[PDB]
Amino acid sequence: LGKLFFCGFDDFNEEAREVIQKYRPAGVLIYPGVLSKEYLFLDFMNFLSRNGRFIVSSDHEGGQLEVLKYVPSFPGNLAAGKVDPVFTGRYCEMAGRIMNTLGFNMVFAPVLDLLSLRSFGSDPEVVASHGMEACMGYFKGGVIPCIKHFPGHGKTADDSHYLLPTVNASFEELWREDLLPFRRIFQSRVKTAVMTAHVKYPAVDDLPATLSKKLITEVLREKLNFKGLVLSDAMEMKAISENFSVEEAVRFFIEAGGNMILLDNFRDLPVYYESLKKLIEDGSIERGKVERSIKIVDEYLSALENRFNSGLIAEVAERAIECTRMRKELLGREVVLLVPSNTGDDYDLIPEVAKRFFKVRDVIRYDIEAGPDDVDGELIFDFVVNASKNEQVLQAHLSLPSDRTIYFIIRNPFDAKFFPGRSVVITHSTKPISVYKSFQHLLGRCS
Amino acid sequence: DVDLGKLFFCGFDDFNEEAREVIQKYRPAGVLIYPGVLSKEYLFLDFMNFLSRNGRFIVSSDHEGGQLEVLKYVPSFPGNLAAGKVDPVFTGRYCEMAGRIMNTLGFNMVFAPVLDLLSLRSFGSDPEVVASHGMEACMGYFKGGVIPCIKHFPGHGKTADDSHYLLPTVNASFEELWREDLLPFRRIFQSRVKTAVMTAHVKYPAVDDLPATLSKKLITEVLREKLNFKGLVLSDAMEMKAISENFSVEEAVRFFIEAGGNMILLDNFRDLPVYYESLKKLIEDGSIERGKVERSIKIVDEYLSALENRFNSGLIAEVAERAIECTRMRKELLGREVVLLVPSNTGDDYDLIPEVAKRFFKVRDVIRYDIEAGPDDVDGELIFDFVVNASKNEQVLQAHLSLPSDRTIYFIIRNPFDAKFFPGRSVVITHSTKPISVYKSFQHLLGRCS
Repeated sequence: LGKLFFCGFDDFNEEAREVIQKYRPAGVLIYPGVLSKEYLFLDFMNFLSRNGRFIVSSDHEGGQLEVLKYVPSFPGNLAAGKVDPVFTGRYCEMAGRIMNTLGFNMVFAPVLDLLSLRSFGSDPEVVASHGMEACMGYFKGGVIPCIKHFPGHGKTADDSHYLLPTVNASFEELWREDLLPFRRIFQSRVKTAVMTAHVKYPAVDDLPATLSKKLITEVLREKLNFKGLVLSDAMEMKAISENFSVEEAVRFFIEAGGNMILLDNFRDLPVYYESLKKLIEDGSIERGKVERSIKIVDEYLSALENRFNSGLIAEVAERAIECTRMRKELLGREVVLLVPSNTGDDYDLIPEVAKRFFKVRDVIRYDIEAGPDDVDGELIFDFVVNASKNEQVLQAHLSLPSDRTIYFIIRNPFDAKFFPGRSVVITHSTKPISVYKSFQHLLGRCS
Repeated sequence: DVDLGKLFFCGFDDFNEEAREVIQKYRPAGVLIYPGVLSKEYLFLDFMNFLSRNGRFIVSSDHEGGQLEVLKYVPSFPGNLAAGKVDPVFTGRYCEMAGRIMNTLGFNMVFAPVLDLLSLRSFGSDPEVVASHGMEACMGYFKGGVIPCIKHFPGHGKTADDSHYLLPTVNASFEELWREDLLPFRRIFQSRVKTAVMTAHVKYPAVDDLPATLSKKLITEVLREKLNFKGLVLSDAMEMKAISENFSVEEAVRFFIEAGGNMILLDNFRDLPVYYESLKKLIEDGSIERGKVERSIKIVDEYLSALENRFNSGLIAEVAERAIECTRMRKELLGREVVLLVPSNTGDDYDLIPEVAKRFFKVRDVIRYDIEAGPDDVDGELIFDFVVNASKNEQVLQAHLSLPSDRTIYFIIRNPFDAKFFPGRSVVITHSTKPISVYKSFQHLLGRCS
């Protein structure tokens, strides 16, 4: 049943690994919380490559919403709308190719919402041609597009994160305008997923579209003949969470004909998960719908097997680390960090990475050409660079208390020769993922 | 003979009208893009767009992974030393990933892998380890869509000296170079991966007096004959002190080409005319055999043809270019000093507007205004109002409209509907807050809008 869930990860840690392993969500959305720390990102991809098949997605639309530094920044849908739609296709093929190479297999784009920066324009036809090119391009590049937000989010000024918005359009107006690019895309039979809008359409129905059996079954499934994968926008968003209970959102969305529940926080997965299981057991959710949902998800999952996973990098970092035997009991103490003064950016990043793994009492930035001034603490991490320049530098390093000092030889691994009888870790790299992996090793296999 | 540009590979630390002039005048076959361009994405994209329109080029970077990383698009790698500690397959996978990304951006060569022995950028001391990881690297880059360029022949590892500072020396005998430093090079040459070879600006006294780059013994007797490499051979950058403080330009050119070299690498496109003219002189006074220049041109053309690619990230530049709209502008106002009114901070885009404007206009001041308030009144010889949400209320819109209509240009960079609220005003619409779009709006302003 984890298959009816798509979880956003704003961090990656033992809690995230636990949730994923216990509930087996089928979908993974990676937030800037992870992407902005490249070591976390890479290690997350490696983890996912080892724990089954996932749909792996981002919100990298281009233009206004950009979260992947790996994709060149793009003017956005509004500028694209002004231009020959082939260009939109080329942009999405480029973007998709890059994403796919990293390990992504889905993107939550294009936006088909009409303009009344993230929109292709006012003209429904323009939005149709650019949205089709975008879905095709993304797909050609190696990523499944997800069009959003059905039936059209464009005619409200209000934001679904803040309140439940309202679009007053008649159904005939939605059909003629807001729904037209969605319709052209389904009629052209380009492979896509669909995301729903947390928006109320009062001239049509009471429920937000995410929760509306009329909007999802009668309009999307039957009138629009879309039989593919349907996702909620993130359920925790206030448009839903402040007007319906978790149980109500689960029931309505699934009864409405929805397939995957999008959570913006993986930690919320247990509540929602259990909620789903409960609603199935007391019969408030038709089992046939959950089964049809699971089948659709299994189709996409089988269809998405990527040959590419940038987590290979994490792997290299992991396997290039060497350690002497480490005393387990010292690892719970507070650490003083001795870090080469500012390859320099790598050094600047060491404290942040260390803080994930150990309590830190302070950070001392030493001059590599002098070596560390004398210091003491419960546990000392000396991040050794250029230890052998002369005897005075080397003895600056060797004077530290052998009993509670760990030498991380992060540049020239030959400096390791100069530390007999000492606790020594060799990383063969100054890069954050290598430091990260060296902490893992220290707490893990080295003790 | 209009093809002598094929014998040049030029580094670009900037992209500008001089760069287009040199490229169009000399037609160098090779383009190496430096951080001066790569760190300014609007520049990088506009350069790629320029390259797509001006013929076939070999386009390369120094993105090795590890210590030398210049492409933010490629995820960071621990580097060759860490890689050498691990199953070489992981090296092939990284280079395939990296190559796939590079090829998508529009690159078709990478100046990697380093096959120099360790005595961070090396796979290690053990020649066999270096050989297997180097082969994996070449195969990976190649699978990914980029032609590798192995370096630095015949091996740079056994010197403590740096070619940017002086001419280093490796004392190894040829029997030792053959057994060790050359083993990973030999491994690549015995495969069927297409590769280029870059020479080392290093002297091997037990073997020859000349830096390998300028050594007929090392490039013809060893590389062309003993090793049977018939592919593309490049110098390391000729301007480097190891060469330039010991040889004349004319000597560097003569020796390298007479040595069996094919492409001369310049680390500065602005050096292309001197070297270029030098080449021509040496060809006309017969100091360079025509047959060699011709074989060289043949080799470069074969490589060029091998690159038939569908990907160029310059399309982004193109989109940015075509989405710009402007009212007619008075050419005569454009040489004045500009006062910039920039939203206070998408936020990072606003921050970048001054840098971009400075390439195109003299800038007298930069004022950051509040979008919910609009600009305080100001005056200057030319005012650029970078308009965001002018329609919030009347007080904002009138903050914007108070500016002197005669010498204010309105850049409507978010909501293009604001354009309605500036009748009779000089107005430019970008449809984007992005640097490349702003860059293109300045170009259009100075170009087609006048």
